[PDB]
Amino acid sequence: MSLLLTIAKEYKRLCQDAKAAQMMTVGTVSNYTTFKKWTTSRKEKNPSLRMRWAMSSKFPIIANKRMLEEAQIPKEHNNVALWEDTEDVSKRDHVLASASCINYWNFCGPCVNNSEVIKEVYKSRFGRLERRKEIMWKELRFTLVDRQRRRVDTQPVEQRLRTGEIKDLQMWTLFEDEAPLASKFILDNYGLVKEMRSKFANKPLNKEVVAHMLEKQFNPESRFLPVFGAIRPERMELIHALGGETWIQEANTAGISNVDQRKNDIRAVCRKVCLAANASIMNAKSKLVEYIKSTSMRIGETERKLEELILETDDVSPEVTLCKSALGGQLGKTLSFGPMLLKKISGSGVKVKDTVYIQGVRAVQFEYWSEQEEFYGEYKSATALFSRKERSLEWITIGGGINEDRKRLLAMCMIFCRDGDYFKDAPATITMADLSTKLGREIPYQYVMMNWIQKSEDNLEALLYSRGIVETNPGKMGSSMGIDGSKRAIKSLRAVTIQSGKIDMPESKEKIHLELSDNLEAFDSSGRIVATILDLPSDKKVTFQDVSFQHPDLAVLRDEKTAITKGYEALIKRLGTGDNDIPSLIAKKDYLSLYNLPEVKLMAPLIRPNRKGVYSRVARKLVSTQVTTGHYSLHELIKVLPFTYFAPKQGMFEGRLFFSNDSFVEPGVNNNVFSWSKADSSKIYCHGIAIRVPLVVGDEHMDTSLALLEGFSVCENDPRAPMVTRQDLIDVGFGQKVRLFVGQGSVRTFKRTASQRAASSDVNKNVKKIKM
Amino acid sequence: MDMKKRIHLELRNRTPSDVKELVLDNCRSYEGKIEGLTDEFEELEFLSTINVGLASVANLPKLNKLKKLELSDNRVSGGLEVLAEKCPNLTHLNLSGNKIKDLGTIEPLKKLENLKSLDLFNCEVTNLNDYRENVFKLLPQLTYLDGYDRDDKEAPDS
Amino acid sequence: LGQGIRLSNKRKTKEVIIKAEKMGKYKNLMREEYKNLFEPLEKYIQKDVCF
Repeated sequence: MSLLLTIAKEYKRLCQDAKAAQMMTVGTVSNYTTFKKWTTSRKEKNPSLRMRWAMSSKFPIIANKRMLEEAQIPKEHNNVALWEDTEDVSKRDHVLASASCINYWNFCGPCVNNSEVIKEVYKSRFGRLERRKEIMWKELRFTLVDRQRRRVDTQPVEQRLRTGEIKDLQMWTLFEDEAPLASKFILDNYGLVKEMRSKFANKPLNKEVVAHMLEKQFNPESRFLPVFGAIRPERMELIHALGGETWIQEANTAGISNVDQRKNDIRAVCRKVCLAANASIMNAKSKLVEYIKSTSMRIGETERKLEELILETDDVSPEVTLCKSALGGQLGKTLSFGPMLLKKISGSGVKVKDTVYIQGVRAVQFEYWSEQEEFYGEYKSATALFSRKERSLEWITIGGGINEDRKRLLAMCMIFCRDGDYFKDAPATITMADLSTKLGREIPYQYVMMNWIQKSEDNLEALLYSRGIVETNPGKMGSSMGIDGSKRAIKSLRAVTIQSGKIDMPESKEKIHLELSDNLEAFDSSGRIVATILDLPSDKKVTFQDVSFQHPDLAVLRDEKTAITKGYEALIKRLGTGDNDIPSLIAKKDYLSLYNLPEVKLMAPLIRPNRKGVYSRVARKLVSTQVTTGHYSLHELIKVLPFTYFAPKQGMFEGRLFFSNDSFVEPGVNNNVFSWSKADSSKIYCHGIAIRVPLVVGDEHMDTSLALLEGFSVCENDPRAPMVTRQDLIDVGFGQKVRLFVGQGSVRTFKRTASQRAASSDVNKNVKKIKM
Repeated sequence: MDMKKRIHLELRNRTPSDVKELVLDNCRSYEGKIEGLTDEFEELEFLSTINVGLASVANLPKLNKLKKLELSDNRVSGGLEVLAEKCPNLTHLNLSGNKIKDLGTIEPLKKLENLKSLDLFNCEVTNLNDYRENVFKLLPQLTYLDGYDRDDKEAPDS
Repeated sequence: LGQGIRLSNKRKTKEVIIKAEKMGKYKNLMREEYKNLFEPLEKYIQKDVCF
């Protein structure tokens, strides 16, 4: 308004100058950032000192002037000063004041209508508070603690994201008008943005603060700390009040934040799909990628794509590793040999060949590494630090707390180093059948011995006996381990050291881009294997909740419900741009051409034949009522259209619309066959399966341009087309062109025509056509 | 969206003086306060405001030719005397889904002598004893209540 | 005499249990109303009962 005119006058006055003009004309807009630094640069050494030296003055604070006049803030209220007319040297538009002014505002100043929005701004800390209040403390005890150091997360957070996915989110919620082009993360996560926008919209707020708080709401604070007991973010946030080196405040904190359940579910799904793809013999790679992209799962309220969560988590498991490798996702330098965990500290080496005779004379190649290396190892409640040297376990130290875990870790370590005579002459018990190739897929003798150990405890005892046994020398009695795993004995194993106190887990902020083979074995720029499919449990049955396996092989439904779902999918795919589609017809109010679509003609056979006419009447009625006015709900037409193919008739409509398989849908209420919500208006749930509706048109519910972006696209720039806003963008015609402003310092030309395909297929195919 | 944009959209270049109907369902109004309404709307005879986070009726201007209103799904409570001040020619009213506790809040509606039908469903008042009868004794001119007249006479379609 | 009294710390994180025969051993802790009701009868107590 008048303010706008004032801004224009100021811009004019400023352009009248020469230097300001040169700087606002030369270069791009990014220069602003630079200019933001050359100004207001001043620091101090000991702010505490200067704070006591300033607050000892009369007017140590600055403040706005017009805000005080408008607020009717007086001066010398009760013989105590609050401010005096002056001009700070830097701002030139602020006036000195005193701290008393801050109380005078707090006690008899202007009051806002409501302020509960704060609870949303700082949701993380109110969550901290609530989690604290729901704890049941317990007694206090004194003792020594085995605090192990390690990298963990201290802030419980749902839907952990990256930084590039946030710099955009901070715009579509707060400063939308200057929003950039729509990124994929937005089009995919629409309901999330809508939720974050419903709260911080049409509100008086400082937006920078909100953006900072959102960054904190989506940042898991990772720290390298000493830790004891279970590992959960709910505890690490207050670890300071649970136990130290000499004391422990017992308290139960198990039933809060429901975090690890999501991770175990994710890992179970990963295991399932990995096994599925392993069932194949020549395309397990593409099979696995398809199973991935053809799957989704729910998180709290929203539905997220699997491949999106996998690239955000940090669970170092032999399952997640494979998936993150298929999707080209980089990861850390962490190994995995069965259930145990490993990490290399130093050393090097290279593969080498050797053979062993299984029974009598049966040569079988097995490899090892020819050099010295040092490794940290972590099994359940047990740690170890060992070294391998030319097919031998040089030394090892342990700091666990259990005998069984301490024996299993030792055995798996011995195996990992190919130490012992068994690798030189295997036992009679093993045979060529147990060797490898369940159905053709070979198995190195390593995992063979692994399962041979997991089979019987006596195999483990014999393997341990393979390690040298001697008499416990004096003094070393405490640092010794028997065969049962006892801290001391009269005779103990060879080259072993024990101690109380776990080992400090190493750390490295490194990343590597690895690959894998057709047999599901990952490699890292070397002959070393980081993961495989033999290191996971054999198999297990689970009933996954709030998941979507939209893939034929990964499906249990019959041809009937599957046909219904595919018909709905096909009917939705016609929701794009271009004539002959439902949006253009609605705009033209051609409610009749919908009845003659081919998709309804393909779904008609599924309709109950004895009452198809009556239902048809009702459907057509509803459609006209919604279409004639313009107040329609896109989630109801897509439901009732399949019935409008036949001719109306007469009869009593009970209230339900049945198919030929005794499954119905009701027009207005959600059921198992067709459900949806105003929260997430971009999803359709049929028989549990989820379907993503494109965003081409927006009904009464959808209330922004976000619902139109999948209908627009970029095209060659045309200066003839008009320039418009982001709100009038809905009044364009399908197939038209229009210029527009995007983000900042950028203008482009858009066209309301969509592109069905994505790059995943157009590159891979053309590539495979080159290896011939 | 916002009642302002919704209205400006519904007004496809049409003056706000020749319309006979309007709808604003599935919208939002800041502070639960009307925004964009004026006395310019004279020929309007129907209105529909549903699920718009409404809580009161204070900015509602004077509409005489109006003879039907809908305020369901909101949380209005207490303000029911303006109707006499702004819409004294009203006949059909609906409030199902709003915050209504006692009958004293309903008493003003007696002055709407042109009132015929009222709709109260899912409100607390309905959970009292002898409420239909007491209401009828309060509002005698009324005939239909939630679609049913005395003796449970189902009302026709329209 | 029935089941003996129980003890507890302030926060109630710890709770001790004692029989009746030993209530004469911790009389200095029990409340007054429970104390004034116990001393005049200690004469008639033998091990855990009242004559």
